[PDB]
Amino acid sequence: MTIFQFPQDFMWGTATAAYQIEGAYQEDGRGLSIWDTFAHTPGKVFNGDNGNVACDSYHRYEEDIRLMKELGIRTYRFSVSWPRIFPNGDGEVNQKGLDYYHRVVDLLNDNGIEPFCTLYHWDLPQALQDAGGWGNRRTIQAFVQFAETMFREFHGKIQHWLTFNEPWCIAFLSNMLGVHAPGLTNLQTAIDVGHHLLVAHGLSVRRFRELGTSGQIGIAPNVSWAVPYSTSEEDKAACARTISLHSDWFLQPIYQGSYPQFLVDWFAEQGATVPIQDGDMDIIGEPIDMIGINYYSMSVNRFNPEAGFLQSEEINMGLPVTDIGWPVESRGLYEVLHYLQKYGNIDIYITENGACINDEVVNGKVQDDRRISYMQQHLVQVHRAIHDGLHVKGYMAWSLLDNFEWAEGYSMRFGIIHVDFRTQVRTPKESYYWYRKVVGNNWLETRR
Amino acid sequence: MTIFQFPQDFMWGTATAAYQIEGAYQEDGRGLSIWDTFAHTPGKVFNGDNGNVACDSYHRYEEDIRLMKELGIRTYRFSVSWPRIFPNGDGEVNQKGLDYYHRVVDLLNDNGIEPFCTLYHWDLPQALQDAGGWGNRRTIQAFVQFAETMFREFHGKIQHWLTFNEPWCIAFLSNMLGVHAPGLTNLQTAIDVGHHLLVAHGLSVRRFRELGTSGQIGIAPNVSWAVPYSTSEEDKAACARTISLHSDWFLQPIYQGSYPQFLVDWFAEQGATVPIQDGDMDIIGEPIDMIGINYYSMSVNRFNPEAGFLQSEEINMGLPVTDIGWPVESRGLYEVLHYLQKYGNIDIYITENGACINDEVVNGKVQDDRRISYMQQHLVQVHRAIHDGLHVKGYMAWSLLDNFEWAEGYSMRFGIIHVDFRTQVRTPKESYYWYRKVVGNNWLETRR
Amino acid sequence: MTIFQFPQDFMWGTATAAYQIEGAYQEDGRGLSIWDTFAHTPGKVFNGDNGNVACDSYHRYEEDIRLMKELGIRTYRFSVSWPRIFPNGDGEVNQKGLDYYHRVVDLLNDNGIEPFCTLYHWDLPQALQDAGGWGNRRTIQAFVQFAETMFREFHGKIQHWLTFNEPWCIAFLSNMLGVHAPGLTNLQTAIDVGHHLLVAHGLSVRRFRELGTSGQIGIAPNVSWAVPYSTSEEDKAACARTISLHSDWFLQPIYQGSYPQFLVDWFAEQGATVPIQDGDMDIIGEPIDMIGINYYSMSVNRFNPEAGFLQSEEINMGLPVTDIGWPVESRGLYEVLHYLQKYGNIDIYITENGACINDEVVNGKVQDDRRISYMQQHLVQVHRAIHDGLHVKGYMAWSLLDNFEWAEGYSMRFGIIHVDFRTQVRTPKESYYWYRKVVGNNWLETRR
Amino acid sequence: MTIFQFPQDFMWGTATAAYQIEGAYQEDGRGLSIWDTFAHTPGKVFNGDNGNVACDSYHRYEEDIRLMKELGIRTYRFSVSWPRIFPNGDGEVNQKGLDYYHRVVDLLNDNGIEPFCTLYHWDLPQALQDAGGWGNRRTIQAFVQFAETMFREFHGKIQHWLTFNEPWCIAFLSNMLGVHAPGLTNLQTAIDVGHHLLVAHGLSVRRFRELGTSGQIGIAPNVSWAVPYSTSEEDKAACARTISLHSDWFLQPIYQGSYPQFLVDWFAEQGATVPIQDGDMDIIGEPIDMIGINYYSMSVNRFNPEAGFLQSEEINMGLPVTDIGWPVESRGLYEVLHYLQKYGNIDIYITENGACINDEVVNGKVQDDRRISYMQQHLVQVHRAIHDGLHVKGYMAWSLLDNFEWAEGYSMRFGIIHVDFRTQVRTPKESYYWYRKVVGNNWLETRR
Ligand SMILES: CCOCCOc1ccc(-c2cn(C[C@@H]3NC[C@@H](O)[C@H]3O)nn2)cc1
Ligand SMILES: CCOCCOc1ccc(-c2cn(C[C@@H]3NC[C@@H](O)[C@H]3O)nn2)cc1
Ligand SMILES: CCOCCOc1ccc(-c2cn(C[C@@H]3NC[C@@H](O)[C@H]3O)nn2)cc1
Ligand SMILES: CCOCCOc1ccc(-c2cn(C[C@@H]3NC[C@@H](O)[C@H]3O)nn2)cc1
Repeated sequence: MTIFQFPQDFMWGTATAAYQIEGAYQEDGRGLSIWDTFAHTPGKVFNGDNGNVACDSYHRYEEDIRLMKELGIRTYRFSVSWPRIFPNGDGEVNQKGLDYYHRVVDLLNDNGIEPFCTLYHWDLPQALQDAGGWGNRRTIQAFVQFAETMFREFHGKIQHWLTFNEPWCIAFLSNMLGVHAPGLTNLQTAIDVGHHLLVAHGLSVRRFRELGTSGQIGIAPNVSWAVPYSTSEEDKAACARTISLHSDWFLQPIYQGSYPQFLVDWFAEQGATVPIQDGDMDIIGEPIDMIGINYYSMSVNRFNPEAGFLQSEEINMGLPVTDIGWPVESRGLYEVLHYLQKYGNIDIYITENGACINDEVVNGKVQDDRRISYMQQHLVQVHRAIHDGLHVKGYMAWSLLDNFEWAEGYSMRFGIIHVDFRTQVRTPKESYYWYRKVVGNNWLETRR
Repeated sequence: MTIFQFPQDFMWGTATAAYQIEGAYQEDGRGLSIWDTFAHTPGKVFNGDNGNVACDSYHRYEEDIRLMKELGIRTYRFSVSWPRIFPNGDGEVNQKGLDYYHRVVDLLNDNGIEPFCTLYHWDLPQALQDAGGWGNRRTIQAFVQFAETMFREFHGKIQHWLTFNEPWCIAFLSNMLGVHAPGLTNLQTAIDVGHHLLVAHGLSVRRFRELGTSGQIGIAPNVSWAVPYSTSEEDKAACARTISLHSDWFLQPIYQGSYPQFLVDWFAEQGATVPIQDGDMDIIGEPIDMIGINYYSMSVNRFNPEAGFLQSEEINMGLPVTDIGWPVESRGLYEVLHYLQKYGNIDIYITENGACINDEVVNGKVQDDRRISYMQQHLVQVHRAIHDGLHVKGYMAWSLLDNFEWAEGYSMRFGIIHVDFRTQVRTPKESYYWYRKVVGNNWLETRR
Repeated sequence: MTIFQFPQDFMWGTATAAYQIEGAYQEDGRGLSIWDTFAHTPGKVFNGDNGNVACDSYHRYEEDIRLMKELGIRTYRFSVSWPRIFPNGDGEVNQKGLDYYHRVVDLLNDNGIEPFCTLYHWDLPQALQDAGGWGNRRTIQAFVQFAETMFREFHGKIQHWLTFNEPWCIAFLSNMLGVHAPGLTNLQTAIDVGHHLLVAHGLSVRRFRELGTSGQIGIAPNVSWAVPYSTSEEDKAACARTISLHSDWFLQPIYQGSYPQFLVDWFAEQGATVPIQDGDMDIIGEPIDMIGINYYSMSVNRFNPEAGFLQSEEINMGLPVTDIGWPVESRGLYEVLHYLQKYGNIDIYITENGACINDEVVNGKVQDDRRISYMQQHLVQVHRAIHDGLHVKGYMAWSLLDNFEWAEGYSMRFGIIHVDFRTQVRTPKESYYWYRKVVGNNWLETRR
Repeated sequence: MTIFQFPQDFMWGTATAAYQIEGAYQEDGRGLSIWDTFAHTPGKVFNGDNGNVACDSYHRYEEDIRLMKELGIRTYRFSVSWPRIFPNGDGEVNQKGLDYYHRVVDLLNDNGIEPFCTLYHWDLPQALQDAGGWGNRRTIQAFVQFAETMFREFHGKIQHWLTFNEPWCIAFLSNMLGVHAPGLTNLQTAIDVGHHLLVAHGLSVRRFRELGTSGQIGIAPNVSWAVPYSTSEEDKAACARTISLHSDWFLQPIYQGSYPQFLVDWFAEQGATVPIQDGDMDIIGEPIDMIGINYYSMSVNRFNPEAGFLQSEEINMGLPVTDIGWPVESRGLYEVLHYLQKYGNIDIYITENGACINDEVVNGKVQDDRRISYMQQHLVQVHRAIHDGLHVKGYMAWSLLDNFEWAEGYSMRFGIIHVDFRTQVRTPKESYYWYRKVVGNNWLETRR
């Protein structure tokens, strides 16, 4: 009914992460990450699921890349298992680790797919976590040597780099709420991890510039959007806190060399402060070429004193929800793209966007109409913002494959391709074929 | 997950219209209305459907009222067939017309249901339409004699009155776009009808005050909400035009004694002007106790020169739609309730809200979960605004019964009770039972 | 997509026959007809079905008439059981016979339904068949006394009369092919019966005029249409023979005081001649106000010497067929209406038209979409001919009720209302509700 | 029930077109056709479908030919992608283009299948369309060099040639109604294209004779049949206009050296004339060995002034329709075969006949009974005309494969073999196996 045409050089993609798809968790000298530890602890992951085999992408990468070529996709966002390159994050490199990523990347380049390399997608080596992990400044040095090895090793092979994925998850979800590895629950150690992340980021960007590594580099925050239930100041502040901790808390330092004062005041009142040393802010402010934003959902939030450390209560507006229980409201993606212009018209990529739709293989196909419906609403909002002159450069569907969805295990399916975890059979879903017509035409026809 | 508690004295209701449910179109001296004429003209109504029998509520009113009592509802909004009281609108009254409404209203009052009486729900007698209908200032005097008869006839029996329902439909849909009776397509005659409506309204309110008739009186505009695709001025103006013609065009005169200048300028440029005579604005500005608003849907609109007389193009955002193809975005009801505060914190009733869900009787019941889902999102927005201190006094579900949906005939089901047009059997839908617990508890819990 | 508007005064109806629906075959002094005898003989009727109970319309006439009123139909075509009025056709009248038809007819007139009375619908009393039946000139006088009694008995109560139904069936199907009662197979006795029919017709029309009985009278031939497979003369002649024996053989005498010479020559060569006495042609030529035509199907026929007594072989064109195996080609009705203009622009009624669709009651209703599809194509052809200025005055659906379909018994359903022969339950089919809107609107819209 | 025996040497076939099945739209130096351009323009083709891969017959031709051999078919009608031989239609030939058609044709001849080569099946090179395409007389020269190359290249390999397929579509559908590539809407440029087509045809036939190329050559018009709703002259003229523009407009010049005067007068009154130069009619009148006729549907048409440029309104006779909404009335094929005898008893081939039936693979088979039913009715009409002594030499089912149905995309299935456009899997439908018994026996038994 309406036609939405995309810019000529718009980067269509699909996204995965090492621990979620790779498997082969003990092969070719791989050391245990914090997620190996976490998935092997009873009660941490639904149904006791772990990434031991996952989608076995370590061996099946040839098949996955063939399905990407047939998709006619332009970029493929993957993540490097740190413990595959530095099993202890010690400085003793694993050449078998590198060899795998060279095979993967070399195939992508031969098939005219541009690699989009996330260095850190939560697989911190357990060796570093034994010594305090991201709460220890020693990890900052460890990450930079990892970042450096990859920059040196895959120079000219990779033109698009992200240091970290979803810092809010790595810091606050992993160390405040205890939902993700390593599953702590302390305001102060989350803030510590958060700050050390940014220093490790800055220094890795610095080395990239010093090495004159090929391409462009950035960070990929998960981005929350909240809207106030009331015209009340207290409800507006609750939304501000929710929005700012996901985006502003990591982006204001990188772009404006400071933390959001109102959140520093909020945390200080809970007896937490940012462990800021001399030259830390200078390092963090090291200019970056683009950001990724991961958008999934938006919410209506009311002030509530008993509603967690941000005193921001999500309200059930009665909206329809994905199989993981997230409401679908595409206009949040439009709102957050406009909100992020406070940092200027930066080059933004949608590095993750997708829906949890648990439809399985019936008569040889997956009839995931609800995933097509989700994607349709969200790609309108991407066009809508490009048309407002915002520099949205690309869109990457989460995910290429049904994968290990962290603490939900294999129970929540985000993939555009169905994966059977008994047989490792790939079945492209209806969404795969619908998307193949949205990337190859480079326009979208909204109709149902 | 979230609980929404309503004010103590909040008015729960259901809504119908005479032509849509009554039937008995030739019985007890009823004269033909413009809708009888329109429904009897081939190509005007889908499948050649007409209101000749409809839900046969003329004879089955006892059954419908029993189903309302079991619903535990507090108000009932109905409309009077003008041509049942004045078959020619000539001043010769029909006692059989009045007797029916006395039987209906007397039952409602005996069952502790408060009647909410809409005088005009598009039933214009054909006798007056032969003379030019609402385009002829003659109808204004005709309507006031009708209004007066009802005021005097049902004084103390009825405490809630609306002069007109959806003026935008009566004027612009009926006389500009030609979709509704009497199906003309002339900018000038629509504006004429629109103006004459307001004069007839003012004078009827005046007589109500002069008669010291029991209760309170108002008008019930259908209310559009549009949001711009772009931050562009042209796109914002297109939305303003769309929003203002539905609400502002009838409400600005009643509340601020003028027409929206920007729409007068817009129309003037198409060679149309308002036939405003001396003291017309004074009549129209006669104070009213409250308004009804009919809300259904919301839209995203772009400026487009070839997109009808308002040059406002609705965009398909890929959102899910009701069976009549309207998208559901409850937050429009919240936005428009805030927008209407430009006339101050007036007493507002939701006189119509509902979804077209065509589920039929299967294993003895209707499984209209999508209607419950719709109602749930919208009743959150009603709570949301009451909580912002807005004087939203009540909510009336459109509709009590599957009825004659005008130009769609019986093909679109809005009812909360299923009606088999073959047998005139009433089957309360799942929505009826869901709604019965919301109005009886006087709170709502969101889930699904 | 296309709208077909009918003339203001167009007569909408349904049609039944006494033996097919009445039942009560021994009640109130009814004498056995030839069909009672035939249905009681093994191998004559499929499954040994008979009209002993049928639809029990003798007792259930009140119910059937109510369903007609709700249909909004204008005419009702029924037939009189001769042996109910004259059990022996001997001149001793049965007052109980008449009383039933007075009850039926009086209800029809009270409900504003115009009776359309067929005197002979194959009910010949067995007493007359013992004496040679229609092959004996004795029956001619017997029929006229019957015709007369009814004319005098129901004067002013009935305004539309047919002497005979489907003469071709009564004569050739019943006495040449042996398919229908009394099931003979002799060219000569068929031609005899055929001739005696016409004399009985002429004399009955004469008495109607002499009695100055109220209304108009005619005959209702079943009408075949055949089209040649080849442009060959022999194939064209085969069609002519097939067409002429159904229509021309009874209509040429009534309208042009002769038999089709080419068929007399054809039969004469098989040693058959018409037993025409002095003044017979004069009697037969008694002017009539209108005809009925019964149309169902059309065919493509080849000359074939071994293809029955008419040497006309029907060819299977692979067309789709009704459940009784007749192909649907509506354009035959248009062709035959034009062909019959050889007798001038006479007043024609479609006294029978319908399809055999054996859909049963499923989830409280009959989904006989193929019957609606059939009726739709045929009512276009009725409009098409009226638009060519042909005097087609009415249309009567065969049948109101699933009935006793002669030699097929209850296995072929032609009814527009379902009848459960187990329980005598009436269930209006989808066709009933579809037809109800065509006759009430008095226009038709083609779709599906 | 009836047996229809075909002549001994009757040519059974199946038909495809290059753009509809080939795919490989950029491979081995292929230049863009006007259909590549048209399919890549948003809003031109349903669902944004294009022939980029189609059935991938460029690579899968071996499989398709094996399925033809198992069918026991005698002829295979295919079309040559002009832009595969002359990517710019410039005169620089592509040897890789020729090599493909030599591989295809050589396989057909080895398998005893007779190639039936359509030179032009709408794939005009975009290079020529940039310069005005068929509206430019330069294209005439371009086509003749193409025609010539193929004649020289495949002499003795191919014995059956068609210059153009469906001229009415190429001219009027493509350039008057704008439905097909290149999607113009101008009476005059359609007539231009139409005339230039005929000159290009004549000159190509001339070269064929001069080259003494092996076999016989013709043209394949799509053939409409219309029948008047009324006996009125104006309704008869409307049909004449509809019939003549499809057939007579291209056939009267080839066979009688003139255009239908009544259509020249009709067009002249709309300010259009045929751009006829000296020797044009002489060229067009170059004798031809046979025609193809493409028959699908016939219609009932009424005169209507507002019903397009021919003022001929199709009426919905309520007949059943194929999934693409065309009514099935086989007797049109019989009527048009008789009508075409105005050019004498020419050798006619049914080069296209088929139904759109969208049945998909269920339990390993396609249950396309409606396609068998369609084919059955139409093959009776082919026998019927052969039996009238008409020189109908052959029948080619449209289509071998589900293909790219132009502006309907992949949504409308005409194939006798099912194709999955995700996996390129061929599944012979029930129609394939039914037809295999109609070609191999060389008789047909009409029964259902
Ligand atoms: C008690 C309530 O519970 C609180 C848990 O709160 C969350 C919030 C958000 C998430 C979340 C998961 N994803 C998908 C992944 N994105 C990064 C990529 O690697 C995907 O695999 N995004 N957000 C999970 C849990
Ligand atoms: C060709 C497309 O052009 C635009 C169609 O134009 C409209 C606009 C609006 C409506 C419409 C119908 N309703 C529901 C009733 N409200 C009053 C009450 O009695 C309900 O029965 N609201 N709006 C229909 C048609
Ligand atoms: C062995 C095959 O040999 C040929 C069969 O021969 C026929 C011919 C025609 C019919 C036939 C049945 N009807 C319907 C009734 N019309 C009158 C009305 O009362 C309906 O109940 N019409 N024609 C049956 C059998
Ligand atoms: C607004 C109403 O719309 C007007 C569109 O009018 C038509 C008419 C006719 C056709 C048509 C398509 N075919 C099948 C192909 N035959 C040639 C072969 O290559 C097949 O692929 N035949 N006729 C399409 C569209």
